[PDB]
Amino acid sequence: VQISKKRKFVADGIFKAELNEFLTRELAEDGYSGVEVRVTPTRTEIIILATRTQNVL
Amino acid sequence: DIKLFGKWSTDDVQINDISLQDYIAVKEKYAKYLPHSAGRYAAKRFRKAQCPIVERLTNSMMMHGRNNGKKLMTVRIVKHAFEIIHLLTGENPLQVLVNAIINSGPREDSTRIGRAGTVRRQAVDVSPLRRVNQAIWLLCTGAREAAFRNIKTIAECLADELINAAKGSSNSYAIKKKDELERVAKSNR
Amino acid sequence: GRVRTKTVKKAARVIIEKYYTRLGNDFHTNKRVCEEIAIIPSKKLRNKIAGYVTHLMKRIQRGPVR
Amino acid sequence: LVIPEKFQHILRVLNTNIDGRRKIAFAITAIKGVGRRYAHVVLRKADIDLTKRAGELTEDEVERVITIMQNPRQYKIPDWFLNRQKDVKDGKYSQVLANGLDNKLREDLERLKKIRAHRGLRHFWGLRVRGQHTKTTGRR
Amino acid sequence: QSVQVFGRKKTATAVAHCKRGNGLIKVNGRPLEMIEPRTLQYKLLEPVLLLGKERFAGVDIRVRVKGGGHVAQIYAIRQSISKALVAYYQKYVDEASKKEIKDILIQYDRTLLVADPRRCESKKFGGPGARARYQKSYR
Amino acid sequence: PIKLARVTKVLGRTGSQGQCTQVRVEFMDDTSRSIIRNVKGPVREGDVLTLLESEREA
Amino acid sequence: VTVKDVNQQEFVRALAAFLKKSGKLKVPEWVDTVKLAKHKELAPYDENWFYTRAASTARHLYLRGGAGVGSMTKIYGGRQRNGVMPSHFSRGSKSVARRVLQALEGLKMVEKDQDGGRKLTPQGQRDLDRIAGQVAAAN
Amino acid sequence: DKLNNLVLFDKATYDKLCKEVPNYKLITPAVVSERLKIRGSLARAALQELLSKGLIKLVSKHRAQVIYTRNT
Amino acid sequence: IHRIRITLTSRNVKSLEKVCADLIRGAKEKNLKVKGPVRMPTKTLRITTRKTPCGEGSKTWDRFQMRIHKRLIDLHSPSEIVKQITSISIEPGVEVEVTIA
RNA sequence: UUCUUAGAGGGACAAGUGGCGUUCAGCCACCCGAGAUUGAGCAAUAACAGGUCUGUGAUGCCCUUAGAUGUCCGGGGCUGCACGCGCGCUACACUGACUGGCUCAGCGUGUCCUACGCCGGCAGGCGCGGGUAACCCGUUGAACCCCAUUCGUGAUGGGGAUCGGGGAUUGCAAUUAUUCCCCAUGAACGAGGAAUUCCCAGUAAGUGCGGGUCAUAAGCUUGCGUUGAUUAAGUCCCUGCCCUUUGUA
Repeated sequence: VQISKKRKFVADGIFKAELNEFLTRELAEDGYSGVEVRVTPTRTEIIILATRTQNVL
Repeated sequence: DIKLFGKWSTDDVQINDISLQDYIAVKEKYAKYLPHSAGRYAAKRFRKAQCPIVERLTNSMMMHGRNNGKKLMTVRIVKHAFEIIHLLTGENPLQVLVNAIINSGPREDSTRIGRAGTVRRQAVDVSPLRRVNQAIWLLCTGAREAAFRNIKTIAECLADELINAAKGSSNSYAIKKKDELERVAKSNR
Repeated sequence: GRVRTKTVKKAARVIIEKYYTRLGNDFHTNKRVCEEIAIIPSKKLRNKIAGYVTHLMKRIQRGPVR
Repeated sequence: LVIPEKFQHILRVLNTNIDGRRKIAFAITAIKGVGRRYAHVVLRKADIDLTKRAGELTEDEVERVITIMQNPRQYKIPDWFLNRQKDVKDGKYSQVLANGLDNKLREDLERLKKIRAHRGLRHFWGLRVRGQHTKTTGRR
Repeated sequence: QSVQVFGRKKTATAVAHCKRGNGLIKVNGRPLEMIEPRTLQYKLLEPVLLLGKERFAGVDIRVRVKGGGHVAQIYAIRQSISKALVAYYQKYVDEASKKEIKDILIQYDRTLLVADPRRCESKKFGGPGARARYQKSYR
Repeated sequence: PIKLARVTKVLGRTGSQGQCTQVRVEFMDDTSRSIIRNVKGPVREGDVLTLLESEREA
Repeated sequence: VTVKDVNQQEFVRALAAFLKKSGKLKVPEWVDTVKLAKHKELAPYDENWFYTRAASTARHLYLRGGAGVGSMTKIYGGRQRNGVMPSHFSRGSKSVARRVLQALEGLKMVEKDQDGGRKLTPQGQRDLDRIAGQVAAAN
Repeated sequence: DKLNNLVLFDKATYDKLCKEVPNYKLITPAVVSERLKIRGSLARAALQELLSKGLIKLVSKHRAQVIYTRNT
Repeated sequence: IHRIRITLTSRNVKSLEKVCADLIRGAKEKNLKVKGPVRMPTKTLRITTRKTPCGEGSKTWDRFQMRIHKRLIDLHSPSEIVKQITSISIEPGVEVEVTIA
């Protein structure tokens, strides 16, 4: 069964927030600037913007 | 033609004093079927001068905590009061109302110049609007207060008050208070 | 009360001394030309400038504005 | 409307002084153990006209009102109206009137004080027994 | 052959449908005289008394009211009726007749044609209402 | 001798809390008779006062 | 002449008088004892309240269709006064509404809906519109 | 002070009502109860009975205020 | 091919209006029967909480709004064409849900 | 597509007219108009030895660390009452209570919101449906108010505190009574001394409804409509504020 539009848009909000908090505490040393999440039913992509990518790879 | 409650005419009514002749609205072009207008007459200054005097009465009727927004009932209180007035005296109630407001208005008031605790007042003149304001306020407080805890209803109490006030009877609360305010102005001068 | 700020004043002035020949006395024409003339941030700001431009264009005929 | 010929000014029923002046339905509320609800149903069940003033009731009518007030169960008054529904001792349904209600109350208070139940102790000390805050309020 | 206009007061809305006929006057399928707040019955009779029944002769209006409260509905319906008539006497009669109606209606009370714009003001934290604040105790 | 007076101009607002207002009044019985008076409540040009004491000053 | 064309106050009294005169309305055993809601302090004064309630119920069901026991409980709701606690909206008695609808079903005036609620029967619509006829005729 | 008003009519008040009420400028439950020292219910009942006979006219009926008057 | 509907839901208005307009003009040029944007009531999520962590201040309150704008576009077109027209239109900050019958 | 939802774009600028203004910035009045001041959010520089380590896996020192200040399980307490203060709710009635009839909302929430049918006076008990929601609850048949009835200045059919019995719902568990219902009991209170708060128009106030707490749940706060005023368009007198002169130990 599927959840409401209201709960769904909230859930995506918490997902974004928690992912950011995790990424900050992990990649702080490699100057993690921000994240961008695009979602497709085939596969959802997460794009990390950081100062020195050579290191975070 | 236009008649108040479709049964009281506004042509046979007559104003006495010229001072209030442009500060009591009830006339040809201010003739309304009901007091209830729901206008913006308290929007800016000197706009309530153009409010029908019957509306000013029924507005100043719904005063104390329990009847603050109970206009629909003050309109029927004024309707019953007007019928009682006509039954008692015989002539147009609007004339009795105008006569009551003409008599009840204090002509010379007292203003506070000095310190708090001590009493020191200068006697001053009263504006025609302020005369109309205090007259209505005093009439309603007299009605209200007189009928608070006794059997006679607000309608016949308001009628009794306006009968007394219109013919300048000492029994009227509004006349007593006017007399006292002018006597205090007379005491100061 | 309502006083025209340095922003609308400065803008209105430079508009006059650039496009004097384009403007006239009518508010709505000045309002419409002010859109084409300047890249302006919002409608209110444009309305206020158009209004004060109208106000200046009145007194320019009366005498030379400083 | 009409002049009363024998207006019984004071009624002496169930060791109580009933004022005939008040209307019968509210007149009998003066009896302890009878409210503005139980009085109504009692009169309706005896099919008396409630409009009548308490002073102008005949001997048989007031005697019927007494006997129907004493034994309600016989006259099809429901179980959920009775003041005493399940009596702690004998476990029967009854309506207790003035002297009976006072006696039953002091007996129930005595019964609670006998066993040393919290409510009994809170009653014996003259405190609240429904678990209100007794700090800020409830003075004297 | 017909026109349809709305009268609005606070959150009350009364839509009057005006067509040709035998001077029929119905609001939510009920006559004006049978409207519940009878104390203000005259407020509904305002537009028909001011103009006169003769103008309503060749006009059937059907009013439907939704939202608001009782007196707000009364002001919505009494506004809607007058706006419907002037709209009909604009579209299917000379402009002179519309002016001859409009001037009388405006001259009596401007509320009959122009809507009272004010609405119930938003409430703020720190008080019970929109302006009033809770009691502030020093010691 | 209770006599009426027209209000021509409002001079200014006076009193400890500006509760009063100072006005120059032209009488009704005499055309050209100006006097300065202090009056309680709201006033404007044209308003007529009923002066009980017509000799005092402000 | 229709129910909407007459006064809705007098109509109920007329219909109640008709429902009394019929003498085939199954009144419960507990009419003399029971209140009419959670929030009423006393029993209703009038002895024939069931007939007035039945009349009211029929009139409500005439005005709109698909009204269940819950809706009828929502109709005859009022203001519960809670002593020192502030007053809240309380609903009517479910049993009285159910027994009234059962009793009116008994007359074949109202029948159950395929959708789920209860609608007035053509026999009902006849009776109600007839009562309106003579209520109008009495002026 | 305490107002001991009469629940039911006595002969001295009842004959006084049937003679004198019938002709007052204003007719109502309040003034009748006040003047004759009657209870509110009996005074309200008396006016209804006088209207049934047809000595007094009903001017306007309402919940709060019922106004009566003499004829001619 | 029967009655596919497309539910576009977003928090931004501009992006939602742009993408929905593109889907419409993309469908219109192919000569397909399209029922236009059905704008439903905007869902406003309100949270009102005290500003302070501790609770000593003048009892100030934040007012957090969250807007949800929902558009319905309806097509009478084959599923093969519906799949590719729904496939081409992707945007970060809009959710699309397609339903048939 | 008028009403309903809501995207784009229009619309108001002291623009037009008349006065007053070193004819400058601008001010007051008036016409035409839906409107000629709508209500908020955001808010600098420089500081409080302001509050919070009991929001945190934000945190330095210190105190304890295995008969612990860790953690968990049973109880009890946080509510304990000769008294003094601070927000409040219900009232003191007749412009009012009670009984019946009539007729209108808006914000917004539901994986727990609830229609419909049956049984019980009522709280509620069963059965079977709709809704992850402009779809079902719901045309959100709300209360004051409106129209009839009874009451009659009586601590009264005002007021419902305190107390006795019963009968239900949560929950593992209800006693120091969780809420809820019924019958009974019927206290102070007749408008409040010195003192003192809040407020300018859809405002004050009356009046209900939804959200947050929420297994059970509003006398609280946070929102929403509904009915809807009196008085003022001013002043620096009180209490403070901003700028400028001075005076200072």
